[PDB]
Amino acid sequence: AVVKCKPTSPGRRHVVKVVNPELHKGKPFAPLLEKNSKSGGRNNNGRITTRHIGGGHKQAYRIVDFKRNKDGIPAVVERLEYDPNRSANIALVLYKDGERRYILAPKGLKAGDQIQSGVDAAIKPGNTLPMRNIPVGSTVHNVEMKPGKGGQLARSAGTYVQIVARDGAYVTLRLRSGEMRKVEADCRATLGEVGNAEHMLRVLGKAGAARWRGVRPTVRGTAMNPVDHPHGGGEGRNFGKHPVTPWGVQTKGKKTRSNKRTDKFIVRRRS
Amino acid sequence: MKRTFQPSVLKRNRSHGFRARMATKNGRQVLARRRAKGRARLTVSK
RNA sequence: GCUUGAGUCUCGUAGAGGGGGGUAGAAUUCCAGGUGUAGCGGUGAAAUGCGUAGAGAUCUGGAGGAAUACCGGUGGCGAAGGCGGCCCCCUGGACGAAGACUGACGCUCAGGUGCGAAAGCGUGGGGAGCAAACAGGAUUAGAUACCCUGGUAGUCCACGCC
RNA sequence: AGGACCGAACCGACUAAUGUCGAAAAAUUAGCGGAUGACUUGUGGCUGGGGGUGAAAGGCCAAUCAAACCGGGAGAUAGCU
RNA sequence: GCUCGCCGGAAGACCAAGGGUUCCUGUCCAACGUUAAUCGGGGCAGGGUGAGUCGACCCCUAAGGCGAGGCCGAAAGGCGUAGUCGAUGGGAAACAGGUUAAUAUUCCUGUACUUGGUGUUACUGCGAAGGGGGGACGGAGAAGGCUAUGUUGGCCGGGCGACGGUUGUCCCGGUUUAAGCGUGUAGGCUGGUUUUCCAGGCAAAUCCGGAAAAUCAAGGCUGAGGCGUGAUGACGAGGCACUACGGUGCUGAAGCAACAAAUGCCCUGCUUCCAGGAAAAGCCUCUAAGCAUCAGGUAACAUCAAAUCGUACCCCAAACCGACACAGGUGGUCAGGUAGAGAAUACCAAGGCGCUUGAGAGAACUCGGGUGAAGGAACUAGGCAAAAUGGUGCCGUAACUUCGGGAGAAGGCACGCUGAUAUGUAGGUGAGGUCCCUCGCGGAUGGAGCUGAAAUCAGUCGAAGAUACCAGCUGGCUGCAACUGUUUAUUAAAAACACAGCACUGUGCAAACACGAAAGUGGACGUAUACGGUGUGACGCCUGCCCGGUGCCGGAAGGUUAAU
RNA sequence: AAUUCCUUGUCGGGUAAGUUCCGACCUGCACGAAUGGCGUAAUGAUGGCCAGGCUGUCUCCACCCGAGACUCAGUGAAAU
RNA sequence: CUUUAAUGUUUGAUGUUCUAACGUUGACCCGUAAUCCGGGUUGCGGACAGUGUCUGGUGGGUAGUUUGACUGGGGCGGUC
RNA sequence: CGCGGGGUGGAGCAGCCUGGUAGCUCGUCGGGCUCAUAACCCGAAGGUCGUCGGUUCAAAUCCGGCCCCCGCAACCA
Repeated sequence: AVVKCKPTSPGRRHVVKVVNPELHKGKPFAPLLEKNSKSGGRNNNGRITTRHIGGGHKQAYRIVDFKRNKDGIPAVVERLEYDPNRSANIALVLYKDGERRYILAPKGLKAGDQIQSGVDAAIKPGNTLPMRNIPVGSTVHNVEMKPGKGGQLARSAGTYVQIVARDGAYVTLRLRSGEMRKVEADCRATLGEVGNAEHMLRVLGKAGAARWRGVRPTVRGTAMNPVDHPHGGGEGRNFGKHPVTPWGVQTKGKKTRSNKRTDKFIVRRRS
Repeated sequence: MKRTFQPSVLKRNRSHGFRARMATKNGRQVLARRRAKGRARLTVSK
């Protein structure tokens, strides 16, 4: 749930937390953990490729089951644990035979709800099944792009794709950006919509809030010198140029849709 | 103030060491010049 | 004490009363393709606009949001504002029937509390149609009006406020 | 609980005096700012010259930066002294 | 040597780093020391660094590096898999005392511990580059139980004291003791045990995990400190004995209690919140391919081995970094008494020092400061500098506001000492006695001793009771910026930048973008509630009109249109 | 006005006296709605102004305490 | 010569389908305990994609340079 | 000081460029419509083209002096 803090300290007067009481208050299942040493926005050659990335709090990487290859085996969700790497709540379920795994928790998922994957599951949120079994009009998430890839679509907080039609082999998914995508019916998809939908209201309130998250300050081009950015220069706030990126490419409305092989899958672009 | 040189022999041998030189091609050119010029103190050592 | 005030219980009645969760058909707009061809829309008249890049007309399919034709009536319900396509669940009020029970428990009611169309406001979605403001075209002595083509907010949904 | 308050160590460097061939190739003294945070610091690695890095001053990259140092073109050229 | 003066959370005592004999002794004085110098971190010669338990080496990982093949690139070379390196991290084991001119947890005395080889005896199935457990982990906050340590008292020893008093409530010094072993507490964590079964753990599994039951209620893991023991031992103040007169030899009483109490230990705890907090090995355990009169493993005992390297000295500085014996800079640990909230500060203990030019003079003038009649910013660019306010408890506190603040607003009152309430109260700790017991480090009860605020009343001293150091100037109006923060290291700290928020826009993931000739990576082991770029910069009320120029987006019928 | 050249614009307050400051008038040389506009509690080693307090800043400097300066002995530079 | 119908023939421009080039930063197995990579199965796309050569376009992201003289100092104006 | 543009019936603006011919709207006058005004409909008049001079077949126009108005510039220490 969403709650607003009391304006005691300057920088607390705008802080809004997304408090959730059902989050497990302990350490996760160790055998599904491995370090996630930060990159700092640096490549193999050490150069800084993506800027604004550095610092932040040290977090351990959890292992999430996106593929769901364990078929015909019931599972019982034990606790909705928190994950630092994503914006969605994860659920540590336990299979009927005795194996524990993490999966992205949907919206309507309480402690103890029975879920199972496979090609013959019942229509219930959390269940995974290939799209040629899902009813037309239903809504799913964690959609597997290529058969066996694992899952690429709708994986963040409150994210969900809508199955529109089934063109025989290909099934038409109206994506989250309002874009019509084509994908094969062989791919699996998990029913329901991803939980923790209050992420949109979680305002950071203060400057340091972005720092421990990993975000680094962004310096505008209007402040820099002409030698450091295409913009900048002048004796007192003089933009006067057509807005561009640090490398000359004109931003603010320039399409970079260049893959060309995936044009056969886009039915309607994001309008 | 802190004059620009606060030594630590480990980092010294990691940057100007014999093997730190011999490991690369450019380093091999250096010692070629150092031996040709006949300098006794080729690298930093003890 | 009593009972003709009031209230409660037993059996039923009619209903857009309210809240929550689903579904259906018509139409409009847009998109896609085919058929096919020079005007379409609009008005007192005309024009801006759309259209030979192939519209409108027409057939099939699909995506959508919103309102519920005929039934419908100075008909019905609730204290009022107000509320109607249908289905399920929860739930309120009023009235009739033949009796019993408690025995004036009552009527109103400053301050106070609650509910309270539309518009408007904050946060998050949605956005067909309609449509503040706005622009253009006319009318006009002038038209920042009435008329016409578009058209943002809003109108719709959830949680609060006024 | 707090980028909370007063205030040492620690870090920083606003005012003035002294200093300016200084004790010191930016320090001292008397007062200052932050001090549970975007804090500070040790050890060890990574990013390099039209490149690096930058809470962006054209600042910093070994007392040198609107383009570092070393060596080679090279005894560059100089209508100038 | 006797006084004086200074630091004393340092100017003290120890390490890492970094230097490299600067350490110690004898001797010498030209050169070095900003002066002299029989002195010295200077010259010469000699001596000194002793480890199974400290640290490195070694076993094992992080960032990251090198990299068989391999991919890729004119060549050089780049990246990277198996691996192998790489601590500032994790992993076995020692403490007290004595001794030297200089070294000692290293040598000696005493008492212990750990990892393995070999062999003997008694038993038993062992065995992986494979699995599981463990190792294994965040910030902050408060509490409880202790210790280091300190004070007092008792006791022991010495003194009874060069100007008045001091056999007494007097004075001074001392009152030290570990590792290990046993006991296994305060406290913390967790329901144990047995039988059956199973698509789980790349194969297997008796171990882990899960799913059904039975029986009983506790068992177990972990744990500072205390008490014994170590220890009729060492040490120990002061005497007794020889002086090369530096010190050595010998001897040696008391050695307990109470209270106060840490940021140290239990605590690598518990609670709470969020930004959700290494890896692998050693260790334990289960088995595979196999090997089974074996080999190995467990326990006990005997014996052997524990190698190589550093170890001196300095280490907030005359030895490191600054050309210097340079007012600067340098990470970690221990850190006492009184006053005090305190590691501030003042004066001292331990210990270490007076800074390597001095002696007179007491002019101008310069710097570091004190005081200053009357006036009180008239100074001046300007209250810059100085001055002044300054602590604690309580009283009292505006405009305005985002209802948190503003605020410690402003402005006031009492502050010493003595006695009394009380031969030191409320409170804290807490022995002896009494009782019980699932008998130990127990619980109730009990209250001596120890210890000690603060409030009130009364009396008294000075001009002044926060008397020193220490320790806010306050308020009114208003511009800019929200606020903390960052920046021109070495003239600019700000109104500049950052900032959460908001918007636009690009990107459907082999994503955009970016480094890169390429491969490959970052983005992200994330995926539209996400990521990149641009702009403005909390919040409140809002954010108007224009598509001519330019850029950008969409659609292509026509004209023009390169190569071919 | 961080913007107004002209200009010390005009009026009012503040002062014995106000080219700066505060509140208005609009004659906006040449403000203006994300190169954001207008306000805004709190904050600021920030800009300007005012009052109180307190003082050697000053009217007008006087005395005194120390480190140099001066003299003697030793060592012994520098820019030019 | 023009309008033109059928056949043969010649190539160009599109549409649809297929699998063998190729892609495969999809799944599985082996080399091999290895998420690089190679080979082999299978699925999905598909003569696209991508690369090379020639070529038109955009292009201060980037590089090498130009940016006159006279002038009662230069600039501006004027002139040559 | 200099450079560019402009001065057209009563007013605001075309036309000049590349010379012979002056147009648009409002306003004005007269009539009509209405009871009267406006608006509206019909008809018509009105321009030394700032001033002077030169050049030309011909000057609103080309060139030059002058007056007025508008804009820029009037800068570097």
